[PDB]
Amino acid sequence: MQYFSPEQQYNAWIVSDLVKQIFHKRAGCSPGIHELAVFAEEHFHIDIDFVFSIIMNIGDIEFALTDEIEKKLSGYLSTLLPYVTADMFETSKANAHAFLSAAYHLFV
Amino acid sequence: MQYFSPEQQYNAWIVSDLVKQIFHKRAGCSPGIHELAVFAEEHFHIDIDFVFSIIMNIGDIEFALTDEIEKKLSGYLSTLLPYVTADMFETSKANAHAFLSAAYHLFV
Repeated sequence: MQYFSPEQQYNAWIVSDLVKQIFHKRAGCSPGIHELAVFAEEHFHIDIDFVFSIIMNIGDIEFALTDEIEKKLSGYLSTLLPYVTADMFETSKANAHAFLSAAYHLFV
Repeated sequence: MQYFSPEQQYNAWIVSDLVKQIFHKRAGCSPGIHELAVFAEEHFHIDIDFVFSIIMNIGDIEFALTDEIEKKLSGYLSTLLPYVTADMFETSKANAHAFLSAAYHLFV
């Protein structure tokens, strides 16, 4: 069981929420755990496996460092930001802190 | 975003860990987020989607109550317990508390 800081869980959670809201905007309702997963891979080449592992701490990963586990999550951010508005962003940030209960730093 | 108590996240996390360790016993290494998922459905008729939602709080569910969200998770427990030993159990219990940092009550 590898250790992942709350700030790491935070950024990882945003990714999931950005891509989610992007789903619930395109579709009318809201995603499915497995659904949203395929949606983040085929549409944004995002690796949900990696992302969920960081959150739940379940499962291991290869590039398990810090500088890496960052440029990777941030890479996803930059990829989604363009398609999300201000509200969507703030909404996911709120939900993240709500899930982690302190302010955290967003990767890049 | 539905609310799920830590005690709910706890039991939900055990399920994932029991089925996981059962995987890393059968296979030599350790699961994959998506892998372990199929493994819990085909081998134990366990609904990982439901379980993960409770943990990460991501995604919604239908039978979102308490008495229900219990007899369901507990149903999974009883299903896995038979195949797990004492160490495996204690190991998952420890990892759970480690992920939630208090002692919690295990469903049935």
